[PDB]
Amino acid sequence: RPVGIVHVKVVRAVGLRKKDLMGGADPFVKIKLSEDKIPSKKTTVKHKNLNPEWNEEFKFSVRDPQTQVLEFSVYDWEQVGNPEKMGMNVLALKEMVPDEHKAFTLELRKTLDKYRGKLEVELLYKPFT
Ligand SMILES: [Ca+2]
Ligand SMILES: [Ca+2]
Ligand SMILES: [Cl-]
Ligand SMILES: [Zn+2]
Repeated sequence: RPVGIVHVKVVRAVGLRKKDLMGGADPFVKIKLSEDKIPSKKTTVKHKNLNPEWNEEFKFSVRDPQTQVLEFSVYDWEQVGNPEKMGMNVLALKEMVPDEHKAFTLELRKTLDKYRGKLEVELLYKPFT
């Protein structure tokens, strides 16, 4: 049974790597909560943009907050074929207090180097009682 909901705002990314022949990249972000079988969330694609701003908000059913971890994956949408990874990071749900607007800045890495940019996110945890 779920014990709370976390509110994730994907704010912006800064300093992404060029991944297209021209235009930079077409970034979007995939957000997955660990220990879960729900479809991951994806932001809008920000075509031809190496400093995209989304300010996009998602929410996730928390089952246990010291265990579960948020996975943020930044991909470059392709006109042909599948999007190509641009970097990822994780963020632990133990890193917050309920009812407080907490921001973070995650560095993008190949897996959990060459500066791959930053992803700014905000989290707000709210439990039931
Ligand atoms: Ca590309
Ligand atoms: Ca692309
Ligand atoms: Cl679009
Ligand atoms: Zn589009």
